Amino acid sequence: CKLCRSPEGFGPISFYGDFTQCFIDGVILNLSAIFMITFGIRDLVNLCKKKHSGIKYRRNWIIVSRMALVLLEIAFVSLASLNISKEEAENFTIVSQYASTMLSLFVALALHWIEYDRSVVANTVLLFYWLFETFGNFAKLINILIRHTYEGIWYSGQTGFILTLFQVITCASILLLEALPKKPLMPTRRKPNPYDSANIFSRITFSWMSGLMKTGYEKYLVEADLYKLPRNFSSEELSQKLEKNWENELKQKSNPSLSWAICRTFGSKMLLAAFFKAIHDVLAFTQPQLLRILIKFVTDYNSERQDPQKLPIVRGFLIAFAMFLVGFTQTSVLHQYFLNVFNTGMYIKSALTALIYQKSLVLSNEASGLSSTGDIVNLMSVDVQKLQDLTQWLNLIWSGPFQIIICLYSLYKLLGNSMWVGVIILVIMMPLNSFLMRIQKKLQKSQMKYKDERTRVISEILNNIKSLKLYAWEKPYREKLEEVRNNKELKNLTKLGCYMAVTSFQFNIVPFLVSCCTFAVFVYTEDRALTTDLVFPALTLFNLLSFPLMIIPMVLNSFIEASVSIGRLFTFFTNEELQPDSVQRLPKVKNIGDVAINIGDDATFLWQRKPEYKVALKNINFQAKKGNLTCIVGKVGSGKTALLSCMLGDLFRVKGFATVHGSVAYVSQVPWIMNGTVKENILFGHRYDAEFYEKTIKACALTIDLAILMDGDKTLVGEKGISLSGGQKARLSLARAVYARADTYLLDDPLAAVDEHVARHLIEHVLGPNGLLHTKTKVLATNKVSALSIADSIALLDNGEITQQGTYDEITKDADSPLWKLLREHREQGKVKWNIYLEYAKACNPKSVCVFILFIVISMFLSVMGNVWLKHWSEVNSRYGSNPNAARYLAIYFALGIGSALATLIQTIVLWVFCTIHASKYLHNLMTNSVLRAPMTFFETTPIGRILNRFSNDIYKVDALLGRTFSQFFVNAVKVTFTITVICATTWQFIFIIIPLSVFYIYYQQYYLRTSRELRRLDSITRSPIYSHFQETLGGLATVRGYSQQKRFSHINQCRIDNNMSAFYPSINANRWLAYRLELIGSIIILGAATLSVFRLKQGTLTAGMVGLSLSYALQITQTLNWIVRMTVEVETNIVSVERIKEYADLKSEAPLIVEGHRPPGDIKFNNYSTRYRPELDLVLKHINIHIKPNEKVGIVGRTGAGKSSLTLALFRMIEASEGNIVIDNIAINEIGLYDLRHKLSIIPQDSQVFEGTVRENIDPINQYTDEAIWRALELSHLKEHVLSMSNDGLDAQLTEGGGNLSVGQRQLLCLARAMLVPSKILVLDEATAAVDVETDKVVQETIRTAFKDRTILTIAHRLNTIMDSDRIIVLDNGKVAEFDSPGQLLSDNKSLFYSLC
Repeated sequence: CKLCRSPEGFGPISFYGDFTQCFIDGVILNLSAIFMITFGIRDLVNLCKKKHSGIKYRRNWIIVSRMALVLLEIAFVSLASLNISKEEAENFTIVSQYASTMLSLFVALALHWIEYDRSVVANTVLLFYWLFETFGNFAKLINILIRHTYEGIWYSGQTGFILTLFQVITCASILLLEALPKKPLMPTRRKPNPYDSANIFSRITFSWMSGLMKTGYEKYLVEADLYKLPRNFSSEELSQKLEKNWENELKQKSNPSLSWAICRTFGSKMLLAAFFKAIHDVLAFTQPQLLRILIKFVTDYNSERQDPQKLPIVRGFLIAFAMFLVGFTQTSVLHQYFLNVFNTGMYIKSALTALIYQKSLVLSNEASGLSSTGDIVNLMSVDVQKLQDLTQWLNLIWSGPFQIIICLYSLYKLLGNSMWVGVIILVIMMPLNSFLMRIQKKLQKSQMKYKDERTRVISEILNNIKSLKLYAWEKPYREKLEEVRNNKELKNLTKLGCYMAVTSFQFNIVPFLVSCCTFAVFVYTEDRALTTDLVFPALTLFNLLSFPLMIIPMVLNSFIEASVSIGRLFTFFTNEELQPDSVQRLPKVKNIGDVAINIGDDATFLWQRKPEYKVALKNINFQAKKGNLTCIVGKVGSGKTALLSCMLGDLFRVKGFATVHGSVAYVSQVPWIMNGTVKENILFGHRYDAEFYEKTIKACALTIDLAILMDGDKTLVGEKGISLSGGQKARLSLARAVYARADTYLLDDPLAAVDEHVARHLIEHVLGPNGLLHTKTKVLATNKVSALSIADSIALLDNGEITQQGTYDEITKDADSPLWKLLREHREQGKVKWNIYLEYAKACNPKSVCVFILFIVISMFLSVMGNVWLKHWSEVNSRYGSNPNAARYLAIYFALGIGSALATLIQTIVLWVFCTIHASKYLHNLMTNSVLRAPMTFFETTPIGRILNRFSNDIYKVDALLGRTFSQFFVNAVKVTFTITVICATTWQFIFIIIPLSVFYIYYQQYYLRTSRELRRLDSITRSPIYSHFQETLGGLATVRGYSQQKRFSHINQCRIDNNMSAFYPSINANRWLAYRLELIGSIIILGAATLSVFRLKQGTLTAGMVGLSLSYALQITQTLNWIVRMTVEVETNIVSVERIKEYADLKSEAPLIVEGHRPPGDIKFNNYSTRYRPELDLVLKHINIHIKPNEKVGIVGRTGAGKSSLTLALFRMIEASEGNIVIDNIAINEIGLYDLRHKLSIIPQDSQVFEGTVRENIDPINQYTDEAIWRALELSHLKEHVLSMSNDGLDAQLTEGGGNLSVGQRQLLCLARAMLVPSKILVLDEATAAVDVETDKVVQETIRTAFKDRTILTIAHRLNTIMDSDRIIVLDNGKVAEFDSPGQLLSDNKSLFYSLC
């Protein structure tokens, strides 16, 4: 039996809404006290036990004030015990309460002192103890006050009431004085994370993000602003933990399993997250039950009040407050669950992204080559990502069914057996919905495929725009591009939009249709009346049920993907190691020459065992002296690289002992270059020491290349090393080696890939005995006699066997065949660019967008009227005892629901067809109309990479994602507008709540809009360097172990991961901070709506339907608010795409293609002509006045830096005249249409180009030249046999794009074919210093005559050999000019500058 004495037993909830006095005293204030006893003593001992004396804080007013309040509340509890004894204190609960509370207060008395001395964070246990004291004592105050105001009598007397009021005041004051104060300590690198100092309420409410959010709002963020990771997130510690557990799995268990390794390491946090998810589920499904209880209460009370122990109107207020407490606790526990799952996600990425790299540095060479570099890079750019994203969804494998089981139970409970119709409809939809997910994916991948197609077309067009513009091929390739786009890509996009509208229709109908069918079957099978307390809680429960059944299949999909990824990682970590004993290693030897620096005792070295045991380097005796050069010789691929690798350890020793002394340096067969500064590729982590740095760089004979380089050694080796070339690279690698001053040098053809002059330079400064490195051993593999002359010892190997070994004299005496032969924006946060939104609304038809919004409004209006009709129907069914006109009411409800569904279908169709696709088409046509139409200055100044990004990455987003982002934003904005409208209509004085909440909501969504955008950008920036670093390390994996620098490289990877987590942890915690603020705003809206509804009830003018409807709507604000804020962040992140498109679309352009001065279908004369290659540059041509007659085969010469190259651009107006002009046979170019000029003239480019597809379009794409003429041109250039052999199609033969499918001279002949094919009255020629084969070169030099016997020829050429045949010569001098007859006449006058070379 209950061991208490009170009319209101332990029953937690009294007849009135609030807790029974026995529950408050017996359970709440007793458990708080017992919690405080246990955990408070635990913390007391812990703080005393953890450290004998910690860095103390100033005992400022704070500590003394909270101390005083503890004493005050102790006084009040003592006074309560004194006061209540007489008033039947035999009721055990009161005495238990005061005993426990007195003991608890003493323990807190102590613990505040101890925490203030010993702990930085305001202790968790005191914050929660005082939260429960304030809560319990507030419950007691409310209980007393309710009993007073209802039953007329104070159950603890006037004194007990006021004393409890003081207890509540003291508890609240002490709780705030605990949580709020910052704590005085009375005592560059990024400041410590606030998550370490945040007390438990700050951890719950993520208010420790408020400082970062303020900074992100006030200014742009950079890695100087992001706080360091909190303690335990360092990739090194995470990787060590996971690696210890993984090693335990590998060695202590017979069947190791990486999945259990990860569980053993990071399972505790996921289990806690699962607990919080369970509590969240329970709360999410109690809240609809409180809605049902509130509606049932309202109808009971209203019926009684119209027309003993009548219900109290305080139960309505307590139920509204219960709704608020459930909302608040739900959001707190939910975001703790999210915090823990994402912390485990970042752990698993950091722990694995580092452990993969540490494994990579240990992989055997065989295995590393077996795996593709791209594969292994994916192994942590995708596979580890899957594991990270698996954690987010891991807990739904049980919270999925768990959130379904209790939802089905609740629906059965309240709505009866008919529920099964709704469950059946959702289940039936699940296959269909998943099938549409597959179809959406298929169409989206097709869209990405066509995006890649268009990206390739744009890539060629932009890359060789110079030529394309030069021939005037702008319009034909524009037509090609727009054909591809319009037909293949946008038709696919309309298909995607149609099925997107279908999926939106399903998404909107199914939650409606479930409820409609369930109410139908309920009405037509159940004898009960469909009361308004059954309709609305059922509707909320179906809305909740939507999500688990929506998500579970996607969870299983992510689960199978994660399982495959764990499989890949497991096969990786088990991948074969290099054996650490392949070569034993010893320190350096102090002496010189005498000692063997490295040894091989008849040892054998297999490349691998298990993939293939058969191949090995044979049993070799080998030696190398200290302070000498030992050289290795032999044919290519015979084992030189293997021998060197052996002392590098990449080969697998099986027999004989091998040893090497001291630190080593390695130069690979191909010199590895790591992206970064050239100075960095020299230093390679070794400290900068000038007097040796410049000596070394000189010795490596590339100071000339530093002089050529724009920024010298400070120049950045381009992404993936594209900036340098092999000649520089070999020298640079050897420079790294020498600068290391390694105790040994293993050199695999360090000097073979460069000219003999450079080789001799390196020999005489580095390798020769006089060289700066004489005291350091060299084991140099090569065959060049110059190098061999330095060798103190040599060995020749064939097929993995050293044929002979000895010094140079012995090699000489051997008389062997080879032996004899050998011997962006400022960081002030400027407001959003509304003008770009207007531009987009103009790209979408500005009336189509309004039709879109109109149909969104109709959809949501018809959903609201669906619920209002449901309210009317339920009020009728409650007025009557049974369902009076099921057919009528249900049919109208179905009509309204299908009205909403059709409104949404029209919404999405109008969006995708009229609005978004129209804008995409318009913007792309505008952008291509501008870019291709832009002058050559644009392309010279701007990176082709970025210009191509605008077309591939950027306009794709405006195509596909911006439209849906706007649609989600407006759907949810209208949804919330109508939800607020419904709640206000139910309680007009809700406006005074929504306005303050609206201000707070704008405040938070704005802070988040700026800071989450910045942190997402900054995470994106910091992400890639991890993968790029990994791929370069894979490429250079040999050298890294070479120098024995795996330590530094591993540490660089760790600090490449920690940077990412510094960028990420704030991002996801930003999501948490926003979501907490918005879910608490939602909880306050629930409280406002429910309490104002109860007030209207007390006024007696509330009907249960109104409260049911208003709250059934207010419950889903909690999610629609957060979803609006996510969509507004996303739309700001995308609309910058339209900004980037517009910035190109309006580019200033060259003169019009066409103008009245047409060429009706020839000789030329310059007239004081001048121009500059760049508008800010000085004139490259000045006062040019040359006259050329119609047939003269003119050539031109000039200084290397002269405008000789720039002339051709100047003639075709690619660079516009500064003053003067060029006149043609009868007309001046400055008023000729550019297309007319450009194509009536003819040209062969400075360098040729290749387009994808057939040669027909590379000779005549516009097809204005007849097939017979094309065939004749192929004859004249005799490419004909070549194209016919390439494919039977001959002149229409297919051609591969971008590859080395053709040697230069044949491309030049194809260009000449274009030239002779076009009927032209001028023909300009060009040629540039390049690796042209002399054969095809002379073929060109003779066929150029055959092209036009009579046409004027402006032969630009760097090859005077090409120029000498010219009949007239122009000499250009940095804008100055001289003109002459043929070169013989020119040189007959003076010893010309060029004649000096000739």
